[PDB]
Amino acid sequence: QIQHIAIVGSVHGKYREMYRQLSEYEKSTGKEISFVICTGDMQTLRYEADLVYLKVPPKYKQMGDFHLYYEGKEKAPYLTLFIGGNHESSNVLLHLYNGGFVCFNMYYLGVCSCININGLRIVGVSGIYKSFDEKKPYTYPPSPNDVVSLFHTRNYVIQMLSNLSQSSQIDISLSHDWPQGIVMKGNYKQLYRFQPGFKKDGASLGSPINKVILNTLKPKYWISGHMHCEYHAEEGPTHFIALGKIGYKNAISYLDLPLKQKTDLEYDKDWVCNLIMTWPAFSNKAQFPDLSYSISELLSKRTKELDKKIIELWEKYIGLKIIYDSDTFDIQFTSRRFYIEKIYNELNI
Ligand SMILES: [Mn+2]
Repeated sequence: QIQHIAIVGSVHGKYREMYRQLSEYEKSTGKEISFVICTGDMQTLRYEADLVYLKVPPKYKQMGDFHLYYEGKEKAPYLTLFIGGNHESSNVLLHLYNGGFVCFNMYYLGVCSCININGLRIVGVSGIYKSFDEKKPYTYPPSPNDVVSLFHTRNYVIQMLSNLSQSSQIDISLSHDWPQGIVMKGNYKQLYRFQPGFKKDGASLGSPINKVILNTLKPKYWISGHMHCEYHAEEGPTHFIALGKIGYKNAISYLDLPLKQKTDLEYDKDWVCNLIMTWPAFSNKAQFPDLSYSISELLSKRTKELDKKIIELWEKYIGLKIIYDSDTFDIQFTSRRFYIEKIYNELNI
C-alpha cells in the first residue's frame, strides 16, 4: 500500500498547465495522486489589484491562472499544499501567515508550520534568504511599500521549527531556495555544466536559514524549487530534491511513499503547541514578531500537561482537521489570531 505524492517546483501562476500535467500522470500510469506539494512562486493573485504585491520583472507582471480557481471557474483536482516563494501575491500570504486555504484544495502552510497528512509530517519554510531582512519584523496590514521585503525568510522560523523532531521524525520539508551548502553534496559538476551561473556562489549557494533547519530536523526529504533545474543530493539521512519551473520537464516529480493510514489534512500537534506558546511574541497585530521576546525561552515553557491542554483547547475552538474556509483573508488573519490568543490566555501563565 503506497501513496503517490506529486512534488512541484515553481508554478509562476500556471495552474491549469500544472494540473493538466498532473492528470496526464494518473492516466499515463494509472497511478493515483494522494496529494500535491508545491515549493513556491505560486502567484496567488485574486484580482488585478493584487498585481501591486507581486514583485517580478516587468515582463512577468501577469495575472496568471490563480484567479480562475479563486472565482470557482476552475477547480483544483488534487489537494494542493504549498509554501511561498519570491514571486507571490505577498499581501494574501501575509494575511495567511498562520496558514490557510487560498481557495478550494489549495492550502498555504504560512510563513512556516508543520502539518499532518496520511501519517506524514510535513514542514514548510516560505520565502527566500536575504541577510538584510532576516531580522525585519512583519508589519500589518500589508503595504505596497513592502512588496520587496515581504517574501524574505526571517531568522525566527529557525526557533519556531527547531524542536519539531523531538517526538517523531519529519517526513518531508519544503523550502523555496536551497539549503546553503547542499549543492556540493550531489553531482554539482553535472549541475554546473548545465547551470554555469551557479559555480560562482560555490558552497554559499542557497539559504543559511534552510541549512540550519535541515541539519536540525534531518527530514527524510527536503524539497526545494526556485533554481530552474532538476537536482538530487544527499546530506546524511536527508534526500534533497530540487525542481524546475512549470512549463518545463524538470518541474514535476513524484514520491511513492508507504501509506500506513489514509488521513485527512490535519494541524500538527507540536506545531500547534509552539504556535500557542509563542503568542506573546505575536500579540501586536501591527508588528510581529516582537523579538524582545526569546522564541526559545517561550518554547522552553512547553510541558506535557500543558501541551495536552493546548491540543484539547485547539480541538474545541478550531478543530484538528484543516478545513476549507471561504472567509476573506483579512477575516481569517483576525480569526486565527483571536483563537490563538484565547487558548494562550486560558492556560493561565
Ligand atoms: Mn523563485
